[PDB]
Amino acid sequence: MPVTQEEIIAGIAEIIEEVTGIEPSEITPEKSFVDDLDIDSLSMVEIAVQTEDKYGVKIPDEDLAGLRTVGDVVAYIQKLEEENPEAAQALRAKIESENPDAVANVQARLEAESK
Repeated sequence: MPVTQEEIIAGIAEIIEEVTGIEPSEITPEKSFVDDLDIDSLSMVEIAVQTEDKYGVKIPDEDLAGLRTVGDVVAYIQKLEEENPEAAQALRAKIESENPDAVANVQARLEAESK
């Protein structure tokens, strides 16, 4: 009934495909708002303008500033209400020590394109 995961994952993802024009299934709770989206706070600002409307969730700038990932963009919602008084849907290694990824290897093996 309330705003669930698939809600902020499917509901938003869909919206994201409107502002950023990104794929729905592409959007995941592992996003970083930018690190992933790479659209910046420009489009993201819209996705919210919608999500915060379509449903009416509370995610003002005062919070949009903290929101780092979907899990955070979600918690801020549910948390506000009362669903999972733990951390959010992703956390898996101490609260404070949040990490919506679950790394398990090394990096520094990526490249780039550049104009």
